[PDB]
Amino acid sequence: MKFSNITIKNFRNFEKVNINLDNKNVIFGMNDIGKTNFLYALRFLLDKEIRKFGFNKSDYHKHDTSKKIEIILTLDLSNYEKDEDTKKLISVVKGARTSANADVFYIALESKYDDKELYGNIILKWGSELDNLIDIPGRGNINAL
Amino acid sequence: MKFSNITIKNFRNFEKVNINLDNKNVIFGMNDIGKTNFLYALRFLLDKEIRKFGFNKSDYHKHDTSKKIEIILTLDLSNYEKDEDTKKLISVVKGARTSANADVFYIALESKYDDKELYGNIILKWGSELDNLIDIPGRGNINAL
Amino acid sequence: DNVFKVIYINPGDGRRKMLSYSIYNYLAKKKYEDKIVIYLIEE
Ligand SMILES: Nc1ncnc2c1ncn2[C@@H]1O[C@H](COP(=O)(O)OP(=O)(O)OP(=O)(O)O)[C@@H](O)[C@H]1O
Ligand SMILES: [Mg+2]
Ligand SMILES: [Mg+2]
Repeated sequence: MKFSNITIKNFRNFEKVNINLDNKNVIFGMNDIGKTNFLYALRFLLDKEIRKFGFNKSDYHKHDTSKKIEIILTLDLSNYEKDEDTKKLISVVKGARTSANADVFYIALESKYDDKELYGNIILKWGSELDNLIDIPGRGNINAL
Repeated sequence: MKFSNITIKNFRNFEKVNINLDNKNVIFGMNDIGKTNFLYALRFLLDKEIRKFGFNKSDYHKHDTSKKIEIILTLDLSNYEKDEDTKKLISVVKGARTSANADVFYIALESKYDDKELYGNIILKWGSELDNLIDIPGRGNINAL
Repeated sequence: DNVFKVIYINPGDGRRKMLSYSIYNYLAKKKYEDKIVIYLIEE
């Protein structure tokens, strides 16, 4: 199992960025450049302690709410026969993989604002094709990621 | 239109409690017996910001943690085309209700301890009959309630 | 306390610490002309 790519759209100071990754990643740069905002896009995608609070007005790019937030993470599953983490992924996502030898996987986040509630809902999706993402099933406060 | 009944089946102080209710109701009593766990039973049912943190081990009766927390609220919708709040309920519930019983509503809460991740998940259901309660549909962190 | 004034410094981010340095140096230049100023900077 290997991280391959992340693509961040309209989240804080990132308008449209695309970053290839690995298992071990080191982020560096200047001050007020977005190293903490890069790590909080992974916190909103994968950590459930931040995702339950939703998005405010200040999490949007230049504070306007007419653009949606979309964060997509790509995983490579080409070593299923040797690694146990790949089976830990596949045993939860047992219905959404399309081809018989699908080596890619996509976990995505979309967010559209509500002006009357003033709330940004977070909807998560997963799958093997980029145009055929289904919603993650869940019951109560727990989903399957 | 009118609240009829609450049934706290398992909570912190309550072993089997069934209280008839009304609109505009006042709860009193001695010190250190209940009556803010009565108000926490209504915040865990209807307030989202208390509901989003789940249940701990200390929210079960006598730390027994093998029973199911169940909080059921009964609403009386007998008056039709006189109050706007009945139409506000029926325009969101859709058809979980039945035309044989077009008068009573049940909003229920169930919770079982996971005992591996040590977390009590809150699953909310609504229905016109007390048996065959279906789940409340939700998209992200937003419920239909 | 009529002689020595002690300024103790202990700290998005990054620019707020430099802005706090500008606030502390502006207050030391303005309000403390008549005092001996000792800075105590922690990391
Ligand atoms: N919603 C937003 N829209 C546009 N820009 C934003 C938004 N939120 C934050 N920023 C920008 O991001 C900056 C903060 O970036 P961040 O805290 O991630 O930097 P950093 O690289 O981690 O800094 P340091 O290493 O110095 O701690 C702000 O000063 C602002 O310029
Ligand atoms: Mg930072
Ligand atoms: Mg009290």
